[PDB]
Amino acid sequence: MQIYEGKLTAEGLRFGIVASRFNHALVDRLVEGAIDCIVRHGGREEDITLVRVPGSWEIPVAAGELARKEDIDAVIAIGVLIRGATPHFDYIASEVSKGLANLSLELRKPITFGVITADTLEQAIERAGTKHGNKGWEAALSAIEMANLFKSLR
Amino acid sequence: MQIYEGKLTAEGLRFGIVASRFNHALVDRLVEGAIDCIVRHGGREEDITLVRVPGSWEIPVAAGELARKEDIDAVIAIGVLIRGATPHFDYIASEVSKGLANLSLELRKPITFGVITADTLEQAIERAGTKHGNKGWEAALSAIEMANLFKSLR
Amino acid sequence: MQIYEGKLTAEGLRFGIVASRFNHALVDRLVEGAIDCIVRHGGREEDITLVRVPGSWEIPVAAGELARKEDIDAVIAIGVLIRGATPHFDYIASEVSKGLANLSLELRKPITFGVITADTLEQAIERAGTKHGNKGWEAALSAIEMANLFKSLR
Amino acid sequence: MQIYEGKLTAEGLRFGIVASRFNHALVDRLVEGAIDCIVRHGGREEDITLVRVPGSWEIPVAAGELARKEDIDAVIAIGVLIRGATPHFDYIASEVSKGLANLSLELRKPITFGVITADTLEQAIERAGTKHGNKGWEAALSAIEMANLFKSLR
Amino acid sequence: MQIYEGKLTAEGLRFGIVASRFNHALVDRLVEGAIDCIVRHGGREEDITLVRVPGSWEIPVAAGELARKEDIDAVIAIGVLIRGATPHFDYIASEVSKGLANLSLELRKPITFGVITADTLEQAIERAGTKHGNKGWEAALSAIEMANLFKSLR
Amino acid sequence: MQIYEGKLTAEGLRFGIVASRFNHALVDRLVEGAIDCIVRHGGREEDITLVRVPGSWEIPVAAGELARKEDIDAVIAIGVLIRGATPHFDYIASEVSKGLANLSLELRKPITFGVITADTLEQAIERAGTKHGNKGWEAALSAIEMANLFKSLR
Amino acid sequence: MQIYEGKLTAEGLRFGIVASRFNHALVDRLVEGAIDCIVRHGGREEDITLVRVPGSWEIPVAAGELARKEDIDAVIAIGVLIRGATPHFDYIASEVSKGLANLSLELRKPITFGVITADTLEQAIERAGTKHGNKGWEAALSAIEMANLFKSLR
Ligand SMILES: O=Nc1c(NC[C@H](O)[C@H](O)[C@H](O)CO)[nH]c(=O)[nH]c1=O
Ligand SMILES: O=Nc1c(NC[C@H](O)[C@H](O)[C@H](O)CO)[nH]c(=O)[nH]c1=O
Ligand SMILES: O=Nc1c(NC[C@H](O)[C@H](O)[C@H](O)CO)[nH]c(=O)[nH]c1=O
Ligand SMILES: O=Nc1c(NC[C@H](O)[C@H](O)[C@H](O)CO)[nH]c(=O)[nH]c1=O
Ligand SMILES: O=Nc1c(NC[C@H](O)[C@H](O)[C@H](O)CO)[nH]c(=O)[nH]c1=O
Ligand SMILES: O=Nc1c(NC[C@H](O)[C@H](O)[C@H](O)CO)[nH]c(=O)[nH]c1=O
Ligand SMILES: O=Nc1c(NC[C@H](O)[C@H](O)[C@H](O)CO)[nH]c(=O)[nH]c1=O
Repeated sequence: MQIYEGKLTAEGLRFGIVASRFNHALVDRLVEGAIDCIVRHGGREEDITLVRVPGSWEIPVAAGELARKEDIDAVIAIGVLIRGATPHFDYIASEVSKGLANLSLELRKPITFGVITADTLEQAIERAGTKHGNKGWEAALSAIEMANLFKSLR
Repeated sequence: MQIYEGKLTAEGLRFGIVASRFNHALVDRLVEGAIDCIVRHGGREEDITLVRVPGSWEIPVAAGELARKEDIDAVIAIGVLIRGATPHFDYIASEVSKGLANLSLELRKPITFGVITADTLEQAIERAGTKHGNKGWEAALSAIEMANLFKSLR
Repeated sequence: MQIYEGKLTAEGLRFGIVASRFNHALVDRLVEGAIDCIVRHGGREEDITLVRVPGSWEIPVAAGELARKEDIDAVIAIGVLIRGATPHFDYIASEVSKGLANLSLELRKPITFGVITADTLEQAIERAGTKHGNKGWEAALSAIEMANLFKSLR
Repeated sequence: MQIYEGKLTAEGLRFGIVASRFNHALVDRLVEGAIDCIVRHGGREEDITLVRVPGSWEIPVAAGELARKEDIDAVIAIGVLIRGATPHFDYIASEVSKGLANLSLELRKPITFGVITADTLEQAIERAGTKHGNKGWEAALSAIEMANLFKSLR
Repeated sequence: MQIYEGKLTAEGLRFGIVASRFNHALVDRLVEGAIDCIVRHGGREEDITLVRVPGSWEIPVAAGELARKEDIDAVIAIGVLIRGATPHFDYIASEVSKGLANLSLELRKPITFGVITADTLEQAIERAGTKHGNKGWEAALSAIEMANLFKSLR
Repeated sequence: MQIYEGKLTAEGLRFGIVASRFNHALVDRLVEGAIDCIVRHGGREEDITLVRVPGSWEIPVAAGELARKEDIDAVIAIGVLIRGATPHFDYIASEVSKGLANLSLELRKPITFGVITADTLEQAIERAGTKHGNKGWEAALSAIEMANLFKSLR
Repeated sequence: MQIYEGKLTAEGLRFGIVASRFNHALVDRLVEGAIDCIVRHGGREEDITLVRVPGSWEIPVAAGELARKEDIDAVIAIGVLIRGATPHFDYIASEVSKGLANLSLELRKPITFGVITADTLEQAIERAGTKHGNKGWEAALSAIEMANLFKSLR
């Protein structure tokens, strides 16, 4: 059987992170986790490109520009959506996730999903560096693995 | 009437399996089922290519690379999604299923769906080699049928 | 370790199917599934012998005649029992299952069990080609596996 | 595909009927139905052998003697069990059905089941020539079919 | 039509009775009824062989020895089972009835069933010489009929 | 007093294991336990013969072939039955246990019972390597003891 | 990978058992199990040293003396604590378990835990040779494994 997989050492890997500013008190924890994951897995901080955008709605268009760079191996999408009173949350969550997934396939490059889509503020806190981990750290780890995988797969 | 169908003998067929690591204790049973189905239907294990990715989110982009290979007749997607407290599950389940379906049409190649999308852990267990079967085995059997069908249809 | 197993290709295998007429609108779907399973697994339809009997009660005695044939590799028992108002169902279900199992051991030949024993009509429909599969297809697949296994085991 | 089945014309067929006397007011209707079914399907009444026994318990041992006769093509078992206050009914119903089924397999000869096993008197009446038919007639029709089937199968 | 039946005169008939000692205050009434039935139907008491055993569990093995005697025309099994707190009753009732039925078929000799299987003590009393008759008397009458029947049938 | 018993050291003992594939995610743990029990009790893995069958229904006929081998000292039956919506479970559980027990007596060779018969999935998990142990390990230990016992007893 | 494990044959192994007298009617069953486990796994009974003490409280200080013996390979602690009306149970259960564990580490020698700590008498009975096994047998089996493991590990 042929088996392809990615290791978790990030030596030489270059990452794009797109992080939204809405709910920054939480997003900022996700960005810390992502960078920490990259660096302590051996990636250089100098090899990270961070792009900030207003909200989750704007993440895809910026990710699309990063993912098109030949010297970016994977993109990590980071944001925090918390449900308000209207279905505003639903349309933005739907389109951010669809855009990111579509770009990854179109550009044949890993784009990982560190966007929280929480019904409540408490759930968002849980996932931004507390009891349910740090989704930035998780999405970065996935990007490490995928970039390594893609060295042989792509 | 012209009738086209695929038999279930897998002699000479070559398969790509993309399997996620999230919920591996269940995904690993799905992979065992898929391989077993292929091998005991006459497919050679050497003609199987297994690609591992972090989570169901990452299955599509890897499947896209496999399905593009001229020496892969069909791709089998294997993963396990279990609903958490937030709609995180919904956005990932939606995008994994849409990506896989879109890729299949774009590449004109069968990509089968052995991704469990369960509301509960119990339901996932049921479908990963217990009372409700093994979705890996099922998706592999579908891929056998489709690859054979495609020998005359494509 | 010595390991014996049966593959699922049916080339050269010869099957007996005994199917009851009671509840034929469901039994007939089970017979379709059994024949389809055999044929698309590489067995020839000519190599199938189908014996029809009135009810599940009469399946064992017919199966006994088929299983004694040297050119029958396995027998597939197909019928549909649905509970009525009295324990009639219990005595027939008990005896059909015991007879088939006893014959298999006495004749040292696989006899598989595609007899539905349902409490309700809905449950029978579920198992005769709808949401819970086709018990004829399942019993045929088992018979394929057992006949192959028996080529080395018997 | 080889197909074996029994037609429903009874010309030249010879039947054994074993009928118990317990609950005779209902068993007697079952015997009328069985004979009528045979005769109007073309069987001669002279070719019917009727054996009377006390209760359903005694049906098997008498059926064993009839089924051993070379000039009997099939045996029809007729009796009526209605649940009393104790499990007496369960042990008799279990043993009558098991004995009959066992004899059929041991002697390789059809023995059909026109024994009512009712929880209530009403249910027994329903099945002895009223709204739910006549189980004697039914069991006779099955024996006609099986004897014909056995002309080629046995 | 050929018709076989047994009359109820017991002249010249020889019977075996196997009676258990558990619940003897009731079993003893069953033995009185059995002997009375035989004698007043014309059988000689000298032609009766009574075998006593500890409990219903031991009835079959003793009945097996009696029924094998060429000078015994039928065996009458007599015992009293009353449900206790555990399923002990179920396993013994099941096996006594199965053994007796099996022996009758194996030895091609009538063995009648005068074993009470009662849920309550009251039910046992009812059936041991009170309002619901005497099961010993009943089983003896059946044995008379069967022995006579067997003079022509066996 | 003469006392016969089996020790638990398995040096030189040869075992047959028959394992069903239905509910393999659990059966596979039972097989691990059985093999582990044999090997760490001093049995050689080379002296184990493993036979795979589709379902619990098919275990008896395969076990019958293994148990007939003069170089097999005991057979371990391993399977997992979990109750569905219908009495299907009952008829299979009944016949698997009956067949195995009957074969053991007919062949005068130990056949041990490592078949789980659970009302719920949770109960099956409990007994397949979690809180209520591993029934494969247990049945193997029993087979070790019985094979040793049989060295003097048989 | 280097892998260390203990087999379950006890040839040549020498055990210390410390058993308390409080609740002896249960403890005595635990001691029976422990000795039986050892002996039937190949250990000699002569190689067992049994030390009796008044209550679970006193088990540690005795185990400390046994575990210091160079010719003792492992110590098995056996006792039965059942909750009374006061927290007396808690303080003794806490100190017995702590002492044993501490001794094991200090002396670098396996000391296994066959002390029942039951809320009820029923629970104690269950674990002292009835439905939930025999904790003496379990703790002995552990000690056999650990002593063997320690032959390479220590
Ligand atoms: O509204 N709540 C959220 C949000 N709204 C802003 C939106 O993404 C966009 O910036 C504006 O619609 C303008 O285009 N953006 C988030 O990241 N999280 C939220 O929870
Ligand atoms: O969250 N639950 C699940 C999960 N999340 C991980 C996700 O697929 C992706 O790896 C990350 O978002 C990073 O891109 N992936 C699954 O396969 N199943 C789940 O049940
Ligand atoms: O009654 N219901 C059922 C039925 N009774 C007919 C029976 O098997 C037999 O043919 C007669 O007793 C005559 O011997 N047979 C079935 O297969 N399914 C049923 O649900
Ligand atoms: O009891 N109820 C029934 C009955 N008991 C008699 C029994 O079959 C046997 O004749 C005696 O036990 C003596 O051997 N026999 C029936 O056919 N139907 C019944 O409903
Ligand atoms: O237990 N209750 C009953 C009983 N138990 C004894 C049993 O038959 C046997 O003798 C012993 O198990 C020893 O083999 N025997 C009966 O006839 N009736 C009962 O109601
Ligand atoms: O249905 N549930 C179960 C199952 N049915 C399959 C059956 O044993 C047999 O393979 C078929 O009837 C074909 O003969 N087999 C099991 O081992 N466990 C189950 O829980
Ligand atoms: O009290 N109940 C228990 C008990 N008390 C005695 C105690 O261990 C000690 O011997 C005295 O305190 C004197 O030192 N010892 C037990 O083993 N089990 C009990 O359930």
